[PDB]
Amino acid sequence: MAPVQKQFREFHDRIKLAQYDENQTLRDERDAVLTAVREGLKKVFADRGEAAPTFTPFNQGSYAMNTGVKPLEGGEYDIDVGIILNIAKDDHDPVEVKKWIRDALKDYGNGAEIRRSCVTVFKPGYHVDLAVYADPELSGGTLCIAKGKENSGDEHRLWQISDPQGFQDRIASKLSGDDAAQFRRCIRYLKRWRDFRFSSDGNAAPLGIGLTAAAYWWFQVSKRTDPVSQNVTYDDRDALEQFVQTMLDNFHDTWDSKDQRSYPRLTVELPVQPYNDVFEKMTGMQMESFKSKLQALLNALKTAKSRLELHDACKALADHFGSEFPVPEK
Ligand SMILES: Nc1ccn([C@@H]2O[C@H](COP(=O)(O)OP(=O)(O)OP(=O)(O)O)[C@@H](O)[C@H]2O)c(=O)n1
Ligand SMILES: [Mn+2]
Ligand SMILES: [Mn+2]
Repeated sequence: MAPVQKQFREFHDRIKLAQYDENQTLRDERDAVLTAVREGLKKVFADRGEAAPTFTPFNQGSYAMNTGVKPLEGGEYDIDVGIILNIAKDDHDPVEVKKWIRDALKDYGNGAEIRRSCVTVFKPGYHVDLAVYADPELSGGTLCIAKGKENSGDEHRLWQISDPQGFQDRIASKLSGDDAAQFRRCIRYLKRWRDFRFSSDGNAAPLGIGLTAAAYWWFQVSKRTDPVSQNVTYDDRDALEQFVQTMLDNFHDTWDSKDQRSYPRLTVELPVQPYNDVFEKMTGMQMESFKSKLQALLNALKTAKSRLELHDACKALADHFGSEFPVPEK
């Protein structure tokens, strides 16, 4: 066994959250919101003189991709779902259409908010992010998401080409079997690191989709095949070291004319439509802090290879992964 592998696998077992297909609670919470939308849409379309448009829901996000983590105490579950409205995008304003969904959910939980890229509804200990799409078959064969806020300019409210099922396929398909299992474990490790070390400043935290897209570009398996048994062992500490170092290598000093200084920026393009940099909203100063903390994590991963005393190696890692990283007693 690779150094600290037992402790990484135990850490994974503590942080992992069962995916939608294995998680009745999440399916029930998802479905309760989809039912509230269907009921709520009846009221909204009561004064329009026609039936509410129908929609086709689909699972999105980490709970669809088997990369979900449990929140830390006081954190929330992030239930991501897509709804494809039986509407032509050319007939409707994208913020108009998100208002249907917001109004439908007005009285559900702690209420609902139009965000740039979804309508979010709040419950105790979880939120549900509904991504709202027009029907491809009515919208020129394209799947487009409703972008813009109520307080957005005409240029910022748009139906944007989006490929959530292609992204989910690219994550599922990069690797297979226990190689793909290591890939998903390493995405989860970085999400717990994110939640433990980016808790001061929420909006500074690297988005889950960005960490996932970074792993899609740059993750490499680390494993060994025993020359006698051909038994395979994985080295999650090494896989994370190489991945973290590769991320650090892709930061680029980027001049900002407004501030008259450079900030180190990591660009991570989605590998499907709309091919945007998913880290674009992070400020330069937040990027600088992200790089510094990633470098500190790299240095701890290297320390965990050298310590020899298992307690010391694991303590170095728990300083970046938090209190659920197992630290054996010396
Ligand atoms: N090609 C695209 C474009 C956008 N998204 C959006 O990305 C959302 C998920 O983003 P986020 O919640 O940050 O990522 P997760 O992988 O769910 O990470 P976490 O576990 O941290 O929530 C999805 O619901 C979807 O709307 C996507 O999945 N695929
Ligand atoms: Mn999510
Ligand atoms: Mn979300």
